[PDB]
Amino acid sequence: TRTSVLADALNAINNAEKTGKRQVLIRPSSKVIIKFLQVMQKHGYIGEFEYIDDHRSGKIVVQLNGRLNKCGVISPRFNVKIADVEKWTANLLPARQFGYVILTTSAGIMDHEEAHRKHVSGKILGFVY
Amino acid sequence: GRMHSKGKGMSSSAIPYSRNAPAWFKGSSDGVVEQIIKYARKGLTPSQIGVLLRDAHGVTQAKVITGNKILRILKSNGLAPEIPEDLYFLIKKAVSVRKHLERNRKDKDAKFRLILIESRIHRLARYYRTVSVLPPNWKYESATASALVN
Amino acid sequence: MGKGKPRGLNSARKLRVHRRNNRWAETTYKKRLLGTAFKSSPFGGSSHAKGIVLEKIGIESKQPNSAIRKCVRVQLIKNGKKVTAFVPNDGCLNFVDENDEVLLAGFGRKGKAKGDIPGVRFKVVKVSGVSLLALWKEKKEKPRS
RNA sequence: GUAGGAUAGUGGCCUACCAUGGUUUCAACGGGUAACGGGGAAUAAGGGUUCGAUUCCGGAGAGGGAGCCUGAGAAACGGCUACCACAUCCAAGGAAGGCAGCAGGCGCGCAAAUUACCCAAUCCUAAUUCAGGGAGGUAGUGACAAUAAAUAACGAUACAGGGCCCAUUCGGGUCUUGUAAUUGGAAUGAGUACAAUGUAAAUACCUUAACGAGGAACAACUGGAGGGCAAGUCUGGUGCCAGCAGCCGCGGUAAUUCCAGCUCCAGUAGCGUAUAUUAAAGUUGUUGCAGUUAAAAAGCUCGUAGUUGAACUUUGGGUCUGGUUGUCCGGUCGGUUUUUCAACCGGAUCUUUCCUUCUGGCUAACCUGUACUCCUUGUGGGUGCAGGCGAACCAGGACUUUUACUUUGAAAAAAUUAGAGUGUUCAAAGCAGGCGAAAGCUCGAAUAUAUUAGCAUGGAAUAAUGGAAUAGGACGUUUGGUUCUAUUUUGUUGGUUUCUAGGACCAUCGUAAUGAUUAAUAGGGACGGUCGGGGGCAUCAGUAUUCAAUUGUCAGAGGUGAAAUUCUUGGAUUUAUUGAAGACUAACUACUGCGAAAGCAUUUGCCAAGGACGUUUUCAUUAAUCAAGAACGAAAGUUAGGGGAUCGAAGAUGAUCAGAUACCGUCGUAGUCUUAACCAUAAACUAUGCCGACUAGGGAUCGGGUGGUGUUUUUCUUAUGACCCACUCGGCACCUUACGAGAAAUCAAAGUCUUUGGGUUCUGGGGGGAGUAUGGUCGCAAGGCUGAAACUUAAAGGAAUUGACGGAA
RNA sequence: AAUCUGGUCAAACUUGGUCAUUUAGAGGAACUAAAAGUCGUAACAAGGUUUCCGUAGGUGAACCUGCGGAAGGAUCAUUA
Ligand SMILES: [Mg+2]
Ligand SMILES: [Mg+2]
Ligand SMILES: [Mg+2]
Ligand SMILES: [Mg+2]
Ligand SMILES: [Mg+2]
Ligand SMILES: [Mg+2]
Ligand SMILES: [Mg+2]
Ligand SMILES: [Mg+2]
Ligand SMILES: [Mg+2]
Ligand SMILES: [Mg+2]
Ligand SMILES: [Mg+2]
Ligand SMILES: [Mg+2]
Ligand SMILES: [Mg+2]
Ligand SMILES: [Mg+2]
Ligand SMILES: [Mg+2]
Ligand SMILES: [Mg+2]
Ligand SMILES: [Mg+2]
Ligand SMILES: [Mg+2]
Ligand SMILES: [Mg+2]
Ligand SMILES: [Mg+2]
Ligand SMILES: [Mg+2]
Ligand SMILES: [Mg+2]
Ligand SMILES: [Mg+2]
Ligand SMILES: [Mg+2]
Ligand SMILES: [Mg+2]
Ligand SMILES: [Mg+2]
Ligand SMILES: [Mg+2]
Ligand SMILES: [Mg+2]
Ligand SMILES: [Mg+2]
Ligand SMILES: [Mg+2]
Ligand SMILES: [Mg+2]
Ligand SMILES: [Mg+2]
Ligand SMILES: [Mg+2]
Ligand SMILES: [Mg+2]
Ligand SMILES: [Mg+2]
Ligand SMILES: [Mg+2]
Ligand SMILES: [Mg+2]
Ligand SMILES: [Mg+2]
Ligand SMILES: [Mg+2]
Ligand SMILES: [Mg+2]
Ligand SMILES: [Mg+2]
Ligand SMILES: [Mg+2]
Ligand SMILES: [Mg+2]
Repeated sequence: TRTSVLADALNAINNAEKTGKRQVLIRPSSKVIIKFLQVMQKHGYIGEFEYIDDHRSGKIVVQLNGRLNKCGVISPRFNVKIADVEKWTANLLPARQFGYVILTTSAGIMDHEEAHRKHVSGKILGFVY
Repeated sequence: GRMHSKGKGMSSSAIPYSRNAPAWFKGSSDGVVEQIIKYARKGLTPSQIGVLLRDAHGVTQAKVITGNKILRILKSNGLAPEIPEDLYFLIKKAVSVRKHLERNRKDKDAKFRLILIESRIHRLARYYRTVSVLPPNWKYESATASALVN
Repeated sequence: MGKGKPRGLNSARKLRVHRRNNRWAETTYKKRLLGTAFKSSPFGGSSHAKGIVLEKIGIESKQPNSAIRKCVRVQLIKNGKKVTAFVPNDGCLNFVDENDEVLLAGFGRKGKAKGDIPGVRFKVVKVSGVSLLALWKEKKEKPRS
């Protein structure tokens, strides 16, 4: 089966980056995926991206900037209790300074810093450094 | 990538972009429905009916022209069989396999195939039960399977 | 590759079970569990044991280095089992004598042999209430016979 | 369950009668624990792992098990009664006992203190200021553990190192450092000791007088001195010894490793050894390992649990309005208040938008306008009440899709831990202290953690769940009804029926945009032409061997590994026609095809099934992998049947070699082959689990399917067929760089892994002992599945590199 | 008050039965260690019959030999 569509997409993106492609084609194209992409854009890791309407599920194209290094996805969507966020960041991200840990929460799909600012955490999706 | 075999093909029907009607290809929805009903009465299964519609007449999909599918339409009318079509087919196949086995005691591959078919049927049956079409506490197996079939 | 172990968010019990199962390949863990020290291991899973010197026995060493290693056949008091204890430093065996009480210790290897002395697992420490090293030194003297 | 009985009371607690339940792979039940539970302890990046007899909280027990008195409270044991086990005292008739209180003894053991002093404190009990208290404190022993630190310091003279005024050679040495049993002045408390302090009394501490340091003491040990690993290629004694050595190892007459001196290192009032245990161990892995070959992918597929599982439903814009730090000056007496500005976090709203809705209480407010004006020429400003904005709160309905997740909160005893304050002289600590006139006053005794479960609230992303598809659906000016229920007044009771206001339930009328998301390059199923050494049953060939028949021809033919044995001649062999039997099914035959693997190649037929494909067909989550269990499963073997040609484990037998029941050789029971039962194993090997996705070129090659005024077939156009070429999807298959990998062989997967997480099953944790012992279980057996430890050992392996070698080329 | 009729709780005992853990134990049959024993030369070089694996049968010991399989093979090779 096609489990974690988002994860697959992320993997594809990573592969593309490794190759030195300037853009990616993604099949399934979810809400979560879209959110992630938006977040990335906000941060400054991704160019344009466009949702094709296959009169069906979806189909995204992402413009890679050459800035992404890894665009990871942590596997089961672990339940993060605000203090554990720091730990997670330490585990995943290079440096206290930079990078993000994209985690869904009540407020919306946001990065770790954003969540902290809000004062609202939840379940992790991925990361970007 | 296929349920039972290790053959991972994509022999598949594409479907067109427009959910709306393919303009020129005319007729009427009501007429189509009537035709479907007639087919059902005659004995054609939903898939078969659909195929018929496709082949000679100007229908592409019922989903497009009517809005409704075919099975749903049949149900509305009062024409969908007690056992859903695919399931029925599977049962028939199983029965056939059993018969073959009976005829020829020594046949291992055949037996295996039969077993597989049975398993498939069971799965399907379970699914149906979960849905609520076939009533619960009911196994569609082998001895009574034949009876069910005919 | 998902890599063997179940990565689901509710796959925890299974994981635990697997871990438990694995634990029985780890030797130390197994020993701890089954009480191999408490059921075997001449000592009672203890540091030391007092034992009676049944006889002085020179044991021929393993290989490379060739020599006789002046051991003692000791009978442990608490259990009644019979073991062989190497006796350290020059002489020492004379000091130990015969039919004396002798406080043994493990040789070092958590059981097992100690280098070259084959079938030998214990240092004699004290002979009839002194200390072998001390005796060797002559910092302390023996309490007569 | 019903009823009783009992109990302080609930209750199968017990009794009677009835029912057949109850728990369980989300491990019930059983077994083990060298298991009392928790607070906590050790370790310490994060995650962890181990320990918790033991100062606090609970629980048990008083040699064992039982029973009970008294009592508010005991199934008490410093109460009793019994029995068992142990034991005392005896004039033998009989009595008394219970340290797992304290002290102490034995006993056991590697392993643990005084038969001391007292209620002064701490608290406790009573008839109770007053007594008692082995609870408790006080010492004693005490290197359990922890904290603080003496074991000379400063001189001078006497011999050497370093700066140097200058270096014709010196040297003063004007300036600074180290060495000498010189010597000299100055302390010191470790010891002792009047005193005074302490104290219940004492000790000891802190405080003091007095004596007490000069190598002879008022004396530091332990381990090591090749490496790991800080430090001796010093000297002798030794000479495979004796010994050290965790491991590596040292020892065989030149030991830097043994045994002594000196030196020297390390740690230091401590340091070693032993066993545990934690770290190191990503050598138990969730974070975070391995499985092509190092240990590791079940031979294969099926499959319930479990674990997981495609995308789709409210997005976006405006309009104000609270903050919160940087800014703009300090507007100020190093601190404070706005603006020019900011990002950031909210709140209200409006956007086709409800945030749960009403029956009523309070309608705060003006949406107001009833008299219109206290009044700068005014819409600056409010005495003011009929219609009425309700969010400003309640206090009751109605009924909530339900979770998980996360938020802040309330609760998670103190000690511990983290941690603020503070001069125990310092600290380990401790909860103290601090400041006056020093007549009284005065700060403290914080805060944070603990995330398991429950409670509380906000959030609505993520993940599930739910709803209207016989709409028995939703609403409501429905209009009928049906069943109610039922209080309030008719004086108050018992009615009956109303008006009526609240249930509930079938009608019919209306209202609305009336109600199904996709149809996953997910999956199933139909359809279509196909494909195949896929399976079963049925026949055909070649035959080929063998025996036999008839047929012919007269010395040998078989066999050989170099060589032999071995057989017939009364033509064996050889030549030619047959027959019987059961085998097998070449050539075809390939980096070819099918099958879940095992496996499957002559014929035709039959019998079903199957992938790929094509499909504007159909269902709509049926899906992925799997411990229980299931289906198959090479060969051999097995039982039981048929055959048996050859080869051919057994066995005969002929050579060879020191020998050789071994090859080689000749023969050749069992089988081999088959049919009916089993068995369930393999280098069942791609030594590569499955599903999924993505990353780099190339040609082919099989099976489908498109397009080519292409070519040929030729029966004139043909139309099939068969190619050519291009693309297309599909399984049994090369080259380079690898940036991806990998220990490397190599790998386009064995890649997208310390930049560690797509979804799952299974397996492995040094080698051996051992696939053994044992028990299970499965079998006719042989064996299979399952599966130890003791003990042993420093390597076992892998990959390659150079060699050496090989009756390899 | 002794005394006493029935219950009830029930220690324990007697003789059996049973599970666990211990522990004597003649003999057996193993495995491990050790440096110099005996008969072979199985494997490693095509190790002098290529190795294995499964399986039967045999043997004095390696082992042999059927059958099927594997190459970790002693071959990624024969075109027409
Ligand atoms: Mg596929
Ligand atoms: Mg499957
Ligand atoms: Mg030697
Ligand atoms: Mg009752
Ligand atoms: Mg415990
Ligand atoms: Mg216990
Ligand atoms: Mg405890
Ligand atoms: Mg104990
Ligand atoms: Mg207690
Ligand atoms: Mg006792
Ligand atoms: Mg008692
Ligand atoms: Mg007592
Ligand atoms: Mg008491
Ligand atoms: Mg005592
Ligand atoms: Mg002690
Ligand atoms: Mg006490
Ligand atoms: Mg003392
Ligand atoms: Mg001092
Ligand atoms: Mg020393
Ligand atoms: Mg030494
Ligand atoms: Mg030395
Ligand atoms: Mg060194
Ligand atoms: Mg020497
Ligand atoms: Mg560990
Ligand atoms: Mg490992
Ligand atoms: Mg392996
Ligand atoms: Mg295998
Ligand atoms: Mg196997
Ligand atoms: Mg989803
Ligand atoms: Mg602290
Ligand atoms: Mg013959
Ligand atoms: Mg073919
Ligand atoms: Mg053929
Ligand atoms: Mg199984
Ligand atoms: Mg066979
Ligand atoms: Mg032969
Ligand atoms: Mg012979
Ligand atoms: Mg092992
Ligand atoms: Mg009685
Ligand atoms: Mg050869
Ligand atoms: Mg050999
Ligand atoms: Mg050989
Ligand atoms: Mg033999």
